[PDB]
Amino acid sequence: NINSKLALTIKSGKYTLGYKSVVKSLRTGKAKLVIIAANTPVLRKSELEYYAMLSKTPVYYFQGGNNELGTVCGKLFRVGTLSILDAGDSDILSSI
Amino acid sequence: PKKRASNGRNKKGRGHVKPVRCLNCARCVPKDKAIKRVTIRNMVEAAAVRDLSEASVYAEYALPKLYNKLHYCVSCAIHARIVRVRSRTDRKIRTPPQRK
Amino acid sequence: MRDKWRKKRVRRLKRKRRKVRARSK
Amino acid sequence: PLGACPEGTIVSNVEEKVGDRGALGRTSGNYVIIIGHNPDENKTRVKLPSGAKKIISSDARGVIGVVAGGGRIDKPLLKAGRAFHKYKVKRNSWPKTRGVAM
Amino acid sequence: SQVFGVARIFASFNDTFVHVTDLSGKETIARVTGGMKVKADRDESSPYAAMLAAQDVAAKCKEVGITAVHIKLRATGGTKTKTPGPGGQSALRALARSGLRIGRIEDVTPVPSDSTRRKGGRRGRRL
Amino acid sequence: TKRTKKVGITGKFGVRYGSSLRRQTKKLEVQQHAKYDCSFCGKRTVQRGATGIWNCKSCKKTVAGGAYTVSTAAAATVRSTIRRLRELAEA
Amino acid sequence: VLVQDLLHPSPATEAKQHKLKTLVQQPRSFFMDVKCQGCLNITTVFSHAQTAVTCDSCSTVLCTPTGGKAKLTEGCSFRRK
Amino acid sequence: VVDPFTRKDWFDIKAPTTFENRNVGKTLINRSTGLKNAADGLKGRVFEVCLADLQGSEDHSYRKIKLRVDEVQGKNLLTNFHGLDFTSDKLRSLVRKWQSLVEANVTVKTSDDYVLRVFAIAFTKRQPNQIKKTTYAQSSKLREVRKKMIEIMQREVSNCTLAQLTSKLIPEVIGREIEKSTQTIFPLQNVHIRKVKLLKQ
RNA sequence: CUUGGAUUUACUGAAGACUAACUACUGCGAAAGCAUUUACCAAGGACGUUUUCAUUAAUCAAGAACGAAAGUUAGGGGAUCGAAGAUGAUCAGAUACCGUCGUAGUCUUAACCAUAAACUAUGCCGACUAGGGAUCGGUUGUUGUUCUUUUAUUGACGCAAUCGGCACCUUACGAGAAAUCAAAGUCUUUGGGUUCUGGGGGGAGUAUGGUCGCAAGGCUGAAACUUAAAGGAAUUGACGGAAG
Ligand SMILES: O[C@H](c1cc(C(F)(F)F)nc2c(C(F)(F)F)cccc12)[C@@H]1CCCCN1
Ligand SMILES: [Mg+2]
Ligand SMILES: [Mg+2]
Ligand SMILES: [Mg+2]
Ligand SMILES: [Mg+2]
Ligand SMILES: [Mg+2]
Ligand SMILES: [Mg+2]
Ligand SMILES: [Mg+2]
Ligand SMILES: [Mg+2]
Ligand SMILES: [Mg+2]
Ligand SMILES: [Mg+2]
Ligand SMILES: [Mg+2]
Ligand SMILES: [Mg+2]
Ligand SMILES: [Mg+2]
Ligand SMILES: [Mg+2]
Ligand SMILES: [Mg+2]
Ligand SMILES: [Mg+2]
Ligand SMILES: [Mg+2]
Ligand SMILES: [Mg+2]
Ligand SMILES: [Mg+2]
Ligand SMILES: [Mg+2]
Ligand SMILES: [Mg+2]
Ligand SMILES: [Zn+2]
Ligand SMILES: [Zn+2]
Repeated sequence: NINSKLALTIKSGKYTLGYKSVVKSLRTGKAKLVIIAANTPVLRKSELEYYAMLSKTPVYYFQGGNNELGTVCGKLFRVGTLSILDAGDSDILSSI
Repeated sequence: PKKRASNGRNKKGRGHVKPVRCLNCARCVPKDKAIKRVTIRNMVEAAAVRDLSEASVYAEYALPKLYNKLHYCVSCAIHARIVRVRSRTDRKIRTPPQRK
Repeated sequence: MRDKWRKKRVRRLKRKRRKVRARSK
Repeated sequence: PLGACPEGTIVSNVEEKVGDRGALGRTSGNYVIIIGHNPDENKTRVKLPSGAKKIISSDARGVIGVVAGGGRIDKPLLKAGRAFHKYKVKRNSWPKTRGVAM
Repeated sequence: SQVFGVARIFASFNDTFVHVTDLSGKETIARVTGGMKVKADRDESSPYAAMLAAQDVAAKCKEVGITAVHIKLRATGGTKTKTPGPGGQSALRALARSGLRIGRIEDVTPVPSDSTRRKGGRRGRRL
Repeated sequence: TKRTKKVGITGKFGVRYGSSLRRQTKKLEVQQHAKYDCSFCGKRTVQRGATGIWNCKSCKKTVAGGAYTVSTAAAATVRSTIRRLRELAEA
Repeated sequence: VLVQDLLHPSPATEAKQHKLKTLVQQPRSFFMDVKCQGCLNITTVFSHAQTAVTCDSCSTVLCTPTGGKAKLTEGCSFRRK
Repeated sequence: VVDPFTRKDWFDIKAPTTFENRNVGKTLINRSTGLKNAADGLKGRVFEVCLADLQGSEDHSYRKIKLRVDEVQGKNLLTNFHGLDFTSDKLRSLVRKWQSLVEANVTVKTSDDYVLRVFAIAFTKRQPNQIKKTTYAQSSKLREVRKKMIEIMQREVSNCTLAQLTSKLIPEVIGREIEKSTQTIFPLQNVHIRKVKLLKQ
């Protein structure tokens, strides 16, 4: 179900893919949600979640690796983390 | 020639049916072909239901039954006379025999 | 003879034929 | 410690005696299976790679898992040179002349 | 006021076990088999041998003090036959007729969910 | 083009050692020269070092594995048994 | 039966026939005008509707699709056209 | 030879207060000697006694309770609840043809951290005015009944201690509540909690 | 195998398989096949439709996918059964039936093999010809019935229709050598479309050649020669270590 919600958000809404974009969006306060893949290094995870704690942003832990997060986003590359900037037709922020 | 329109089994609209072992000889027989009898017998014969009821510490105690479902192959059943060879015209009758 | 055992016999005779020709290649 | 591992635990580098720092199941692909415990006598029964059952102190230690590098014997050496290089860093036991040929 | 044991009677088609334990079943009080009372294998499972064995079991149990038993009849079970042997009924009637008191009777034949292959082969045992 | 019909990597051995031994070498030597998925970074950069040693070129993680494959069946079973026991009834 | 009027079948047996097996096939569905309790606005809805149609006035679902005829929600009254 | 029964000492088994006839019966063990105590070999014993005996009433004749002894006070054995099961004959008399059988099981923890597996069983009931030969429920209905079963055992076990659950079991509260809760799904008969198992103590 | 405590009994644990009863003239799948729960992944028939496209279709040499069991190669597992083998009986002999063990195998992972009485011994598509009751899925109309909950928009059940299935019962207009068949009918009153196969029995699924396969083997496949029958269904009798 979350795959369908994520596909709808990627298709209609706004997002950034990648650690540097996610951290920039957390610094600027433009992030509504940060999704982190399961096989992300723990040091990077605990740093993303310290940024999210400071920014008051929810964190969703994807159960698959960055290969499955990449194919969920409809991408042909790997996505270690991503931030949802604007949930459009989806309700992921209201469901997570 | 063809002896039975059902081929002696009960497989129609089906490819394969998992087998069962004959109770008497342990022969692998398809589940639909096996001769199956459901028996619910008293565990104590009526001769001994009296002395066992008097020896019972419970007044008005019902003796439990023994429930069993027996599976026979065609050879097991014919040998034990569970089923018998019937005439050509009498083979078609599918009502249960009227004995019980 | 039984057809199945006759078939096994013929298989054994083909085996012998094959080995005999293989002897001289 | 062996007593801290439930029955059926696959364990490796197990101590025969408390403190010898590992004796059993040390070669590639090998391990020791913990069969059961006898808490009254403080003993544990294990099954060794040879198939033997042994009784060890429950205070003896072991490492959880299978020794790495397994499946090595599955490939043929294919060559005398391969056996030569195998024993060049083990010891002088190869090649072997048959005693009947002496 | 009575003291209950558990009379675990195992009646197969080759022998008959009359095994009297306590209520818990960890303590055996008397175990006389039908093969201990006759010298022919063909009649180790006879009703006569099972009844005599049960009567001797009752006599030995009484002098130890067990005054009542619950009955747990069983057949061989497993992949083999599920019907109790001919001697279990005679050993039960003999126990009832020997002055010992009988409580509940239950069948505890081991019945597998499905199974684990049965001996005899695909074509069964011929003869 | 396709260069060999069936020998594959064992074509370096020529006609020697016997066909059964060469196909036995081929089975395990394709496994020891294959590239495996890194369980840590997700890239296909894992190669064997010495026997039992599997290195990832990308993230420089070394993992202990099998002689010719990254994971043996016994190790896979222990990994799954431990993950069950924990992430389940025993929390 | 050798003699039978095939061109003028009895309308009782004609109505029991399957919809494709009549002399001229004709749908058995129809359109209804559904009045929700909240307001009064004619809204044409197909009887075997596959969509959860909502009226313009109040955002209330008029019918829910089923295997056959759509099931109207409570407080909604229908009249066959 | 020695007659090892001269060295047997009889002990009394005491049931929890949930039952009525707390005089379960008598057991025996080798008399406590210097080398071997009677206590260590007598504790840990499991007694299987029918609930009809534990309650006097014959309405419980088809359920039998396992009591596990874990403390000894002189000649009395203080037992605790160890499990529930149906008799084989009762289950075989309930499993007829021309009807649907539905089963469910769940691993559940009590209020006091007693790990149980509870097995529920039920059968479709043939209506009094029913004419067709068979009474079969669709597999979707069986899945919905199974889910309602699962969430009812989960609720009625996680909200109570083991003694209270036993007090719920004796009048068959859970089976009647499952039957009541599944009325709008399919008619059922002989709805029972047929087995409860202790895994870890 | 057993006074070295067997068998039996209770508790505990570990291994692999396997899913009893429910289970049926019942379901699904192209077939082989598929039966513990739940989750996830992608499929499917039927039904309903006053949605959409408009001949896109039917059968198919060549060429492909899948294909029970057994079998082959290598790991894993290897509880139970168990080819081979070993053993105790029976017998004139039994290296057979019966008993006790038992290796491959049985299970699984990567690949092979492509055969079965793989059967409904009945190719696939289409039209028509005769009555009946059951049953599974869907849909549409309706109860002196039980039930949600106390009632409805609960569900179950009951009565009718219908489409699709798995089948069944009676008759024989009709077919057939008959057994029998609602198709094996609409075939000398011979023509709806199309694929495959057979031409007396053996020799023979043999030889040879080709091709696939690691192998076992698979597919394709003669001739010389030989022979008056072989065979199908039914009738009367005779016989049976079959029943009455
Ligand atoms: O006692 C068994 C058991 C087996 C095995 C294994 F298969 F790996 F050898 N490992 C077990 C372990 C272990 F730690 F993974 F080794 C702990 C407890 C029980 C184990 C069962 C089966 C697995 C789930 C419950 N324990
Ligand atoms: Mg015949
Ligand atoms: Mg079908
Ligand atoms: Mg078949
Ligand atoms: Mg040297
Ligand atoms: Mg050598
Ligand atoms: Mg010399
Ligand atoms: Mg015979
Ligand atoms: Mg089952
Ligand atoms: Mg079904
Ligand atoms: Mg072709
Ligand atoms: Mg193997
Ligand atoms: Mg084996
Ligand atoms: Mg065996
Ligand atoms: Mg011999
Ligand atoms: Mg034998
Ligand atoms: Mg063929
Ligand atoms: Mg058939
Ligand atoms: Mg054919
Ligand atoms: Mg219907
Ligand atoms: Mg010819
Ligand atoms: Mg003939
Ligand atoms: Zn047979
Ligand atoms: Zn890596």
